[PDB]
Amino acid sequence: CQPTRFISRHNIEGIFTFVDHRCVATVGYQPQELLGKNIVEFCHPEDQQLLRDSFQQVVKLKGQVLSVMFRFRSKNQEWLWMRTSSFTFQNPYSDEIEYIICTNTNVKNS
Amino acid sequence: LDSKTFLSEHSMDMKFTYCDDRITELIGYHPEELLGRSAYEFYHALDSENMTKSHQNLCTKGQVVSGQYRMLAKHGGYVWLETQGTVIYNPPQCIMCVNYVLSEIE
Ligand SMILES: CS(=O)(=O)c1ccc(Oc2cc(F)cc(C#N)c2)c2c1[C@H](O)C(F)(F)C2
Repeated sequence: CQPTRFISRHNIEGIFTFVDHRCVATVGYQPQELLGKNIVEFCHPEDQQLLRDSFQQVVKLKGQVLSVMFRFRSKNQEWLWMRTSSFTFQNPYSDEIEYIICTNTNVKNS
Repeated sequence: LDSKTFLSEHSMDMKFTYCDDRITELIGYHPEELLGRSAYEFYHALDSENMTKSHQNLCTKGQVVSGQYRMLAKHGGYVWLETQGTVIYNPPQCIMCVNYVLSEIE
């Protein structure tokens, strides 16, 4: 069985700037319920800081993968465990600000 | 009543741009640590869809009473509050919130 997972892109603050529509079946929100909001707003109070420090670190790691586990509030208001694997991308023909590519998977905490 | 009422100001995306110091002796937060952050970071999960609805009412009507919601206190537990929100437009520039603390802590 394939895990449910969706792709998103964020700015360095954490704001969703792109959402893969596989999110409907993963967390039950439509893409536009995600777009423009920070990922920290769907996150469990106990895990918000770790997620903030994750986004801060992802940019210092030379575009290598950073993984984080946190509880994400589905459109049902249920806490789902997510593993978000993230990395920076920065097109080297330019000097535009790097952004963050995330893969977001519903995993088991056990 | 009065010593349980504080003002906050928000951008149209719900981030704090200002908060009365009074929020310290009631909920624990320092105002400075509040700015740049979505109010959304702070609602209890069970009030979240309701606040979203009030926010929609607030943007469409221009003034709303939130009805009852819980805010994650600074040092654990949740405080109940009721807020009156008012959009200040100029000639939407910001949201003024009058925030009344219903309960003590948890
Ligand atoms: C929905 S409402 O009543 O206008 C409202 C209430 C609290 C609101 O923010 C606040 C202010 C506060 F002191 C504590 C909390 C919490 N938790 C949220 C907001 C609103 C508006 O959405 C807003 F954008 F201005 C932000």
